[PDB]
Amino acid sequence: RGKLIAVIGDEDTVTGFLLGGIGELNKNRHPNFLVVEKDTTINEIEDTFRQFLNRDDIGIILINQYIAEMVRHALDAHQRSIPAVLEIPSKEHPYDAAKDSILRRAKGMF
Amino acid sequence: YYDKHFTEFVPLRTKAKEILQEEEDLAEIVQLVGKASLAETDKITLEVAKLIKDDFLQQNGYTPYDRFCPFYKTVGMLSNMISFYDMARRAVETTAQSDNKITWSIIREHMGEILYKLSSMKFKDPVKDGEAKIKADYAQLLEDMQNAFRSLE
Amino acid sequence: YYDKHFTEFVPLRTKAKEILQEEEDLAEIVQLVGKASLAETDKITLEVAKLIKDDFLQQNGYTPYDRFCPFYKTVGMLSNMISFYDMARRAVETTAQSDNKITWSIIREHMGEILYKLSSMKFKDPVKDGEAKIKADYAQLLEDMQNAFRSLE
Amino acid sequence: KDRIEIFPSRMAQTIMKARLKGAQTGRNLLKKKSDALTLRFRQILKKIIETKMLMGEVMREAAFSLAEAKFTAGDFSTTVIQNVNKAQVKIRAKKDNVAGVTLPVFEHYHEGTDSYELTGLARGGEQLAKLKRNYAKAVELLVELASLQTSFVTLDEAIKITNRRVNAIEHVIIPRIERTLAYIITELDEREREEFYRLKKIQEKKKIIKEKSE
Amino acid sequence: VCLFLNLANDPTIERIITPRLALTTAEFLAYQCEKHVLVILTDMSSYAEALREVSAAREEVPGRRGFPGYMYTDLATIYERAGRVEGRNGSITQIPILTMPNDDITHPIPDLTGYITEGQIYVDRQLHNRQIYPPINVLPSLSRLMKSAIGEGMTRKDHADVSNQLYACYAIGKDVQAMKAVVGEEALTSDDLLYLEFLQKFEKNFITQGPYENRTVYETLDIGWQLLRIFPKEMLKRIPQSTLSEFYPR
Repeated sequence: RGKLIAVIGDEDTVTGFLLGGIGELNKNRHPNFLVVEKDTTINEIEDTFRQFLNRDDIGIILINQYIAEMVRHALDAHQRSIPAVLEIPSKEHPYDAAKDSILRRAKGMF
Repeated sequence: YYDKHFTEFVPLRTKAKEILQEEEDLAEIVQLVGKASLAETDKITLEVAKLIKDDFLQQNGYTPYDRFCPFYKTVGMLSNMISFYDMARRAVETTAQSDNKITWSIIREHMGEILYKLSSMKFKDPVKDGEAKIKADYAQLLEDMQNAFRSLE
Repeated sequence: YYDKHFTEFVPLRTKAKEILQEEEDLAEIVQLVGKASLAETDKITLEVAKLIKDDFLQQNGYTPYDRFCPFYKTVGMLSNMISFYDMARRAVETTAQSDNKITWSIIREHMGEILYKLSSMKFKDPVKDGEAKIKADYAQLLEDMQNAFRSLE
Repeated sequence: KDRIEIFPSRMAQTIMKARLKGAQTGRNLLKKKSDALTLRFRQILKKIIETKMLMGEVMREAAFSLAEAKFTAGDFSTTVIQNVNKAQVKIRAKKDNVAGVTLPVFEHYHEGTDSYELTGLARGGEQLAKLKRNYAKAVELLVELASLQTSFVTLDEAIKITNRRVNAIEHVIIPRIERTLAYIITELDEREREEFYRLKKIQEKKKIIKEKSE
Repeated sequence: VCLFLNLANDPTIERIITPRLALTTAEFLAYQCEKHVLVILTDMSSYAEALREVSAAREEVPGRRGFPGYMYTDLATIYERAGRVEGRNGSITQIPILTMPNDDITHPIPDLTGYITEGQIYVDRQLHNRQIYPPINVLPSLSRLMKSAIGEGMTRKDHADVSNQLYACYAIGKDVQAMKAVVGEEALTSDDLLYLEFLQKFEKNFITQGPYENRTVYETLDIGWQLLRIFPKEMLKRIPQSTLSEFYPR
């Protein structure tokens, strides 16, 4: 009931989660996700990210690492707890490790 | 003297002193941790101790009701407040580690009018009102509290 | 006396004392907090107060320029320091609630040359450079600051 | 600054000694709060390190499973993306009372609304069903992952704030109380001396007067 | 019992000889009549005040905090007239009792006394306000001669071991109780709960006694073991295994 999980990612990533049972339409028919294609620009991703932060029903947002790099300033600029953002490897991009917020917060971790 | 005439004062006196001292020690940490973690009994001690400090140990000596409080009334007031303490402590500790856990917040919502009556006991006004009635009125508060916890449990 | 000959001196004296007192009120708590909870308006007080302390309140009496400080110079350079305070404080007060707040780090980088010039104002040597040069120099720095704010805000 | 600036007195000694005891007790109680937060943080650090690694491996399997579903079905992604209405999984907020500080955590909530039933493309239902399960597992891990991360960030701020307060007591407030108390003690002994001097001279003057009378 | 009463309204000089008469009797009884004498000197602080008055009567200039410069030797003169002597079976012990002015152990009266005595019992206030009798706080107390007082042939084999383990358990229980106030009951582990249970039952059963219950040393140790058997053997780190095997069970 409480919170939804929003997803900003590529075609396969979003599709997988939607099948995972997560994600739905709001009463205004808005979707809590964005499919990011090669023709998707920076303003669309950034504006979408911000709006999810401006919605009280969302909270956890799942983003592909390569996307986080495109709009990185927006993910470090906002430091709160509702918008917990997890960065995940895309189907083809490799496993994440560098520039991870947590590996940076903790100076005792790989 | 106390055991000859009253028999109740000595044990009420002991418990009253324990509560006031316990409150001072709890107050020292609450000022530091903000009640982040308290046992249900500890929350009762703090709130009953405030009941005592404000509605038993505090009095306006220039009012008809508190110019002089006769001893039978002083012990009457203390008897009910401690009786509440023991019943509130039993309820939360008896139902602890179970399903229908009782807490102080639940007690206040369930029998809030009991705390109103307890805080009003200073106003029974001796001499204007009779000794026999004031004792009977305090007995009524005890009976109401006892039934309130029975229905809560 | 001051009203007859200067007028500007008295409100400048008051503002300077308020800044120094506010800085002391802050230092007491900042040592404990670590400059974490400071508002942008408070950082301006802290840094301008430093400006006043290091450049205005102290002087090296064994130099050709601080061996004597004619009064007109003291009030002249104070006027600029307070004028900076008011312009910096207004700059943030009118923008903190907008879509871009002029924090200390923005004004510091934009006007870094002004902050150095303000500190150099003591090095005027009144014996070599007389009243006319000192007043013209102070007036020019005030104009330079006013133009910097117009381009900043 | 260097002292609390209370005028030397026996009253000041009593207040300063009680103030010192209070500061020392607070230091120890806050140190215990810090130690409790540090253990949970370190336990939470290990939990997050175990999670993030697993997340990678789970996505590797899920991505392959997706390719398998794609192989059989062809282009099911278009139908899934367009035909969206209700979620089966939702997240509930919970509070973690780790110490005096309370940290926000997420908890997985299986709301239960049925997911879309898809056998339309090559009827690849078994691959889609395994794919749902693979991502379902991913979702639960990610929820825990975030929740651990949020509680962790709040605790790390809590540790730095608590340790900073403890350090100030030790390096600023107590040293200052101890300097004040030592100042008070010294000045009080100085007052005792001048009283001694005057009383001694009074006794000697009395003896001198007595000698004159003889 | 030989009882000497010097009342508050009695001559203040008589208050000075009173402890001298008590010790004079103790010396006669102990050393000449071959018996053991326990001497209890109550309210030495009132003695010290009477001594200051005598100094003023002599027109002596007061010393530290108003007391005579010879208060040190005067207290030693009384205190040290005790102990065992070679060749005789008698002895004198003392339990001076002193009120701390303003509850400050630094005050010359308890300071000059303690500086020349062997340990302290130390009665607290918090234990009294909590309605515990006796209100004696075991953590700040010390008896430097306990090592010789107890042991096989004097009390029981396990005396020293029970004392050391109980002290550590009480000190730890207080430490856990302080933790509980910060983290709560649910944040405690099983070992911490055992220390909390010990603390509550230690004060209620072992320390709390009542004025008319006479507990001999052997019952006191047995009560100690009842508290120690709360813990499994592995947590009783200060008791050797040989002692545990004999006394711990049952």
